[PDB]
Amino acid sequence: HGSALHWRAAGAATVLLVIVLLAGSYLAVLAERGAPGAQLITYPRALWWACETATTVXYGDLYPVTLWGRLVAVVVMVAGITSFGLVTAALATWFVGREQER
Amino acid sequence: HGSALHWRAAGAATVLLVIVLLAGSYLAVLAERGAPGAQLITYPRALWWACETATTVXYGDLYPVTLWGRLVAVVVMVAGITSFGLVTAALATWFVGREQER
Amino acid sequence: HGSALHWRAAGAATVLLVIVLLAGSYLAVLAERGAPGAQLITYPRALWWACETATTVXYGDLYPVTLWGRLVAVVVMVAGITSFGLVTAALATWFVGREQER
Amino acid sequence: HGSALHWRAAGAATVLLVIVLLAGSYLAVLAERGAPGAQLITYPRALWWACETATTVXYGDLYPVTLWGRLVAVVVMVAGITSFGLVTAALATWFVGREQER
Amino acid sequence: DILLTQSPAILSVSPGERVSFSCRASQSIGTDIHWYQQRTNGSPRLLIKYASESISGIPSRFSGSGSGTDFTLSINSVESEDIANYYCQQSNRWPFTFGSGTKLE
Amino acid sequence: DILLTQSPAILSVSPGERVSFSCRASQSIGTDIHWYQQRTNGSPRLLIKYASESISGIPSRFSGSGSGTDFTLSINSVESEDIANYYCQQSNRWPFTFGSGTKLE
Ligand SMILES: CCCCCCCCCO
Ligand SMILES: CCCCCCCCCO
Ligand SMILES: CCCCCCCCCO
Ligand SMILES: CCCCCCCCCO
Ligand SMILES: [K+]
Ligand SMILES: [K+]
Ligand SMILES: [K+]
Ligand SMILES: [K+]
Ligand SMILES: [K+]
Ligand SMILES: [K+]
Repeated sequence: HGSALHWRAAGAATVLLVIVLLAGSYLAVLAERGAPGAQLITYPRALWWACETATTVXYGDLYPVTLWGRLVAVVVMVAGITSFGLVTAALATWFVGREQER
Repeated sequence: HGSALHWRAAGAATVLLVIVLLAGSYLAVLAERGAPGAQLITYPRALWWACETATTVXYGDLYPVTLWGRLVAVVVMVAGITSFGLVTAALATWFVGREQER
Repeated sequence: HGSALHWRAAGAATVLLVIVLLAGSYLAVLAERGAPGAQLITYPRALWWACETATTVXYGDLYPVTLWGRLVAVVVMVAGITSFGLVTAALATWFVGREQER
Repeated sequence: HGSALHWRAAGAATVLLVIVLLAGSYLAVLAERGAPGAQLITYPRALWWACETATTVXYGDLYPVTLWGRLVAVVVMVAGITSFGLVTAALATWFVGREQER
Repeated sequence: DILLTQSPAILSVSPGERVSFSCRASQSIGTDIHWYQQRTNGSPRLLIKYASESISGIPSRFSGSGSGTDFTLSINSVESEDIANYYCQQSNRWPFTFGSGTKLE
Repeated sequence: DILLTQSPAILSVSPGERVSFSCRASQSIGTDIHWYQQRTNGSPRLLIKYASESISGIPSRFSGSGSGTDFTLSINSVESEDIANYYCQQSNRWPFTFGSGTKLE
């Protein structure tokens, strides 16, 4: 399989990001339940929270208050930012190669 | 039309982003009305919401509470992040070509 | 003046960004005063608001409620995102040239 | 030490970012205490605040209200955005070199 | 923690009328309220989830409404099998809590 | 600033019962409340931190609960050494403040 590395890694980052979103949702709820006042405690809204966290939006409607909930959050942020950054890098590599040919 | 691919795609992403902002505004209101407590329910502020969502700002003044409102939100985020990332990639390609000549 | 284009443009974007932050602060207050409930109405906190807006942070402590305040906000977001994106593009061009030599 | 410049700088940015997060946490608390109503006043949550600030997430659960707290915040934002931007630039340089070989 | 207040504790109504049970939270909880029915010596049974969403198997005369702090469970045309205790429950913040309950007469 | 109200100022209880001290904040402070014990002519001593977290050296009969604005310090089976003044303290917003105190009898 000799397809462009930048597109492979971009695909890998996307799949991995989806995994992080699902795992993040699960682990956040597991971490936040048991803490009085915590709102990140049911899976559907936890997945929504993971999405806005990975994109860095966030709104402030949901967020973790525990140590482990916040650690999970940081992993989600980094994975999200890295993934989108890897797509941008792949796009640049594409454009650069095509401009040489042009 | 043989103008640089990176500038064409950047232009295309911009036009597409504007379309997403308008469609996102329309679909969010359509999705959020019918849900008690929802604030994303009139078009002018929905477009404002779409903008901060596409830029990842978010403020928290407005956000969707429904499943379909949140799905629309995710599309807006991704389209926004991808579009700005495509501009950055185009800028890099420009700078790289110009530094070779320099 | 034949210094690298990517560093010139990056410098230009920085200076322009500072101008946008100052002008944005001024124009936001001018736009938001007269609207009942508006909080973006004194210059010092307006500049703070402009900063988190240009960086896409956002906190939600301050935001515009008027049409023209929101338009000013969008300009600040775009200028901020473009500026940081231009720095990243300049960094890439630097690294690419240095890796060829290495 | 002749390893790729883009990976060295990326590593340096990461280490520096960690330093900024720790110093930012310390300086924010030092700045915010003494201001009535300030919430950014204990170190553990201050570090959490620094993280979401450096990633531009943000939630709005915590933010500075003082001049010096906000200045510290801006440094954290810029350091965060620059660091992640430097990683993306390094990723692009990697992909570009590998696509030439491919 | 979130306090849910059900007042009055007893509702007396003529067979065929429309009845409304009241549930008030000590703070805003969106639509994160669920309703249960418990008959004499029976286990609780879910009637309405998320304030207004209906459950399969539950008679159409049962409905729910409200958002924020004030929630209502309604029965259109009360009949004999509706005689029971009615509880609300919130899932907005940990820990989940229950209301004190309203008896139907 | 944040006002913490401890009412009543005096709790009288029979030896062996469960007692509950009340602490109410003028605004939401999450779980940022801490409890202290001060005996006659003694210095205050930390009993519970962050509303519910126990401290080493403190008898297991001491517990804490609550979040938002209403907080409770509880003693399971009160004994003679528990006779003292009890204070709550918030660290959510500057400046830190103290409650007025509740005496145990
Ligand atoms: C890094 C993710 C770990 C999740 C751990 C859950 C926390 C357990 C709460 O005591
Ligand atoms: C992806 C956008 C679809 C918008 C659908 C609106 C939701 C209908 C509400 O029942
Ligand atoms: C684009 C910036 C224009 C600022 C205009 C201020 C709005 C005047 C309020 O009627
Ligand atoms: C740039 C960081 C400086 C931190 C200074 C603390 C502010 C002192 C409060 O008077
Ligand atoms: K944000
Ligand atoms: K926010
Ligand atoms: K952001
Ligand atoms: K935000
Ligand atoms: K907020
Ligand atoms: K970015």
